[PDB]
Amino acid sequence: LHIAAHYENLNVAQLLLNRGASVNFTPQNGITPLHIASRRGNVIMVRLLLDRGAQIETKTKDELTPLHCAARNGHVRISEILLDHGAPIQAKTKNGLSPIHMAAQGDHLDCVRLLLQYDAEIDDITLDHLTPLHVAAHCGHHRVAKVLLDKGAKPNSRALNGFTPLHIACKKNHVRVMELLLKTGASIDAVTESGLTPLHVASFMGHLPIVKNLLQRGASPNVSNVKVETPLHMAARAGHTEVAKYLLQNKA
Amino acid sequence: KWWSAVVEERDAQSWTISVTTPADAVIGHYSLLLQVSGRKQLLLGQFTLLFNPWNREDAVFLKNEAQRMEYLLNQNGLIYLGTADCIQAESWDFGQFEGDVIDLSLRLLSKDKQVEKWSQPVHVARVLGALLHFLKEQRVLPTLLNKRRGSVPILRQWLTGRGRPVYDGQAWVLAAVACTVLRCLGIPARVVTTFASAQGTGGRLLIDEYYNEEGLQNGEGQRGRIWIFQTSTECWMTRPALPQGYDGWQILHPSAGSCDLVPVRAVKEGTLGLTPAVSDLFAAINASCVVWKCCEDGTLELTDSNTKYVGNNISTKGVGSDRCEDITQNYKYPEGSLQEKEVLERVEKEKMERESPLYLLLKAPSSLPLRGDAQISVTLVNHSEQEKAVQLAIGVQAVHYNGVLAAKLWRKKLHLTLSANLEKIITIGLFFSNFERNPPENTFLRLTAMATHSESNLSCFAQEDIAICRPHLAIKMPEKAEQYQPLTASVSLQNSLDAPMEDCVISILGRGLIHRERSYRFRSVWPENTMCAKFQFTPTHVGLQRLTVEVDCNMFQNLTNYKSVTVVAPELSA
Amino acid sequence: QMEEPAAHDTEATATDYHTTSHPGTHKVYVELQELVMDEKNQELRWMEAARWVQLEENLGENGAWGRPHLSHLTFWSLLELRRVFTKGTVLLDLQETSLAGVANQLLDRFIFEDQIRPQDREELLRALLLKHSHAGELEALGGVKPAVLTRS
Amino acid sequence: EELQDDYEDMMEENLEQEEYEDPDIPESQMEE
Repeated sequence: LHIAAHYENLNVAQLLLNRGASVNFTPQNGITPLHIASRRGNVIMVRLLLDRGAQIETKTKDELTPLHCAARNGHVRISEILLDHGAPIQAKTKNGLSPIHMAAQGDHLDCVRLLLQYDAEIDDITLDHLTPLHVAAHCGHHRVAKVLLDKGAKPNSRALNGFTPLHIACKKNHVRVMELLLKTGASIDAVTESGLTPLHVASFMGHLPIVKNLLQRGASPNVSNVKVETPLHMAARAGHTEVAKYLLQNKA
Repeated sequence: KWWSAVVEERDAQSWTISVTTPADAVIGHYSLLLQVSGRKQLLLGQFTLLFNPWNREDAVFLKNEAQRMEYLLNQNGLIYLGTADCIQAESWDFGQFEGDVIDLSLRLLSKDKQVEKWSQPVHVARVLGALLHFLKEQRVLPTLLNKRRGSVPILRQWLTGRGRPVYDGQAWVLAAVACTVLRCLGIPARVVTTFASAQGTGGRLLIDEYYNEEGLQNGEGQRGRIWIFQTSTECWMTRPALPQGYDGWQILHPSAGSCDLVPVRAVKEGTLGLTPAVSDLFAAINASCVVWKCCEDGTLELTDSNTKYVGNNISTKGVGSDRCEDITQNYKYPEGSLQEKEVLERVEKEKMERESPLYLLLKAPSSLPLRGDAQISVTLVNHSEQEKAVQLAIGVQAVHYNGVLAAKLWRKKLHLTLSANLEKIITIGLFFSNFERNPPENTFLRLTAMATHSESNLSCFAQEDIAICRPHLAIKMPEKAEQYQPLTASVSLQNSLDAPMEDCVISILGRGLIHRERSYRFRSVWPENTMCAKFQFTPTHVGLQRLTVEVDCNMFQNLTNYKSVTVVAPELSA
Repeated sequence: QMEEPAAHDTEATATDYHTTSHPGTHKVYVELQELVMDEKNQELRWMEAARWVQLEENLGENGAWGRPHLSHLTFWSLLELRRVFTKGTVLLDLQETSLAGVANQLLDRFIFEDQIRPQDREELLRALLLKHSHAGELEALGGVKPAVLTRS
Repeated sequence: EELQDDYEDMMEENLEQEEYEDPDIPESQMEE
């Protein structure tokens, strides 16, 4: 039945279920046929398994529900079918990931839209206190970030180490996420627990466009860390000559 | 697995015969003949053979049943138009299972004389794409005029010369027509819209845009332009003649001619050389825009402009819904990421081997209501120690979807002084009533801002594309409906314009709901009033049907909205 | 619950529904059916009255088909036929495979052309979907008299 | 070819058990 669900072989799946196959057979890894059909985007298999009594809330070894598998691969119709059958939209994995986190991780815009329409928590946090906006900033998905910010996600959410989505976008050279966050009221001078500004992070990583845009929008280059360390200190330490040159040409 | 026949059931007077065809059979019209020894050939009948996405061994095999119905069986499609920040979904009747479409497609394919290659989906798709592009070039006229009824009447007009011709304002229908033909022949296909597409570069990653000192463009445009949107046909098949790993979605890219099938993965990874058209498709969604200021003296000065991103919000209809699916991640890596950096560097290396104190920030709404009102914000920051005397030029121009300018609408000239190291925000009202002329239909607004200061020789520039928002056509209909029973749909329209709606026509259609279409006249709607109108019709076809409503008036034309209804078979009785 | 729009005569889109397929050459069989009533149950039904294969055959009040003959027409027959065809409602290339599907689409088009009132649709739909009996059942039905449809 | 999917190792690779696990939540700490 697991193989039939993987390949969406409807006929042999119906035969197996009519000959007494367990629609809810959980192996040691916890991967039921419903998990497989939801992961593979097999809409008709998902409907068949749900009709034969597949459980909607079964967790894998890492506590993934079928909705987690559907949202991870951006299967909107499957996610809607599971939600209409009672799948918990706020179920969490071992790392505290809700399905909206999985959909944001995969740049699955329409899955994020559908989850938000079904009352998913837009500011749900993982164990590392990562919001879906944090995930979208980490992966560089500016479209997901636009959908989240337009729906009211907090642009200044703090992770465990005090990182905002702006900090994470500046770390990973995601300039579109950066402009989107700064367009929707993200603090350009927010500091982490270590006192790192977005300019600090960008100067340490050597992302020239981020540094240029941050200084053009009015970020002070003379901010200091917990140790008295300016962005010019970070640029010198990492040997980013161009970033340091643009800093020195500015008011650093 | 080849041609074969076996008798399954038999009485004394008849044989029930099961006939197979090979998974790589030549498609088209077939004659079936029976040879009995001591007897001459007898024609049993005629049948048409098609590609089979349901068969594992077929080159067009689709893994998912839902994908099979969406990409081959669904005749009710959605073509996404508008801008990247305001996407408008227009209901489109692919109509690939209309009675004459299969004959028209096979007759068009008969122009290719390599009939032995008709068993190959790649060859059939290539030939049909080239022929349909040639027909589009021959039949689409230079610029109701834009009223559309799906791909089938367009195909009929292109093939026979009879019917309503399509005009160049809707040249994007080529993708939908190609999708219809491919779906009718059994090749799974979908229409893909790419917003901000850099067309006509010839593989170059640079786009030159030219603006005068008012922030407006004089000439009709360059050869290389960033189109507001471009449609394309994607088709699903294996690629036996390519290196392993390129099975899946293929882009049909005609070249002025001949057509090429490009795997989407090749575009994403910058595999320039796998097919001849990889370079052009890659440049369409990876080019960088360079803005030039055209002075009255004749100097062509370089401009400090905002980054104009290309290849945005690559969109197609979702599987099993009327929702919009974003597939940009199939075509590009995230901006500023490591993988995008590697792909860009490799492409630059291949092409090379083969061959300021002011900062402007422009905020605009994604859409401007028709005859409506909007606010735009210009942020100017001074990085100099001296206060700056700056001339801010604001320009609004009408542009067609293919980047060709239509009409200069508005211009504004501000003269401002900023204190040293002081941000200043200038809010400007963008009003329809201020336009020197009404924008042409199916055009978009090119908003520009140009800040020039003293004699620094460099000017700050920003641009945005603004869609025109029309009043929402609200359709209220039950989600489910019983076959052969009356079903009522109510349509609401709020007149948010500054003038009455006159000569008001409402048209309803939909396959399996209404035979052809019915056009009605409703009363004139004064400003801030609401049209409410009900239509009674009986669905006669079981399944997921779609009702399409179109409203025309003196203020706007071809305003279309849709709503889906599931028609169920009547309850079993005696 | 406010407004019902009025039908607009418009042919700007009529050519978009014109098929390119040449129809086949087919011989025609014609059957004429009349709305009638039976002795046994007083139930309204459609009854075979005449058929055209090569000539015209008419069904008598015995259950037996009459002598084949050439189809003569009355002068008034062609006069009123032209009048009703001038204002007639035509559904061409109608995609229907059931009588109920045909009848519903025809009655909807009847209302759109203002040929019938919206109050007449239910009575006409009930009439068109009555039982369609044939000549063999005439003897078993206890006979047939002509009948007239009434709004009741 | 055309029969590799009949073997347990190839079927295991096709079913992709790693796609049903929570891989990691990477932080990539800036300091060292």
